[PDB]
Amino acid sequence: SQKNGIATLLQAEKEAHEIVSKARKYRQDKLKQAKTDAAKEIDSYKIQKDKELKEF
Amino acid sequence: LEQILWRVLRGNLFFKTVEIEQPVYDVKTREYKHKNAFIVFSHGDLIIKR
Repeated sequence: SQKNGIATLLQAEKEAHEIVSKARKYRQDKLKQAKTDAAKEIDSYKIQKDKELKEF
Repeated sequence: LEQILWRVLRGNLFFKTVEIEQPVYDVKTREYKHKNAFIVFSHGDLIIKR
């Protein structure tokens, strides 16, 4: 059972490493989301300028 | 094969030897010899290729 359990544990460690890689990919997606949030923050000033342009 | 593996791949690499019930004929050897499974698992693509 030691060798078979070791092989199963190696497969499980591979799965955990894949999960860590997926978490890194999700972190990249969150970075893209932060970029989109910064875009929304810029668009707030864009709307402010459009109001000011319409203010004139 | 196991000794060569533990020497060249000095790191830890598990093995899953399993015995074959009946011999299987070989092409060059022209004979049937008792065989065993060579299942092995390790990390690293270069290690797998080696």
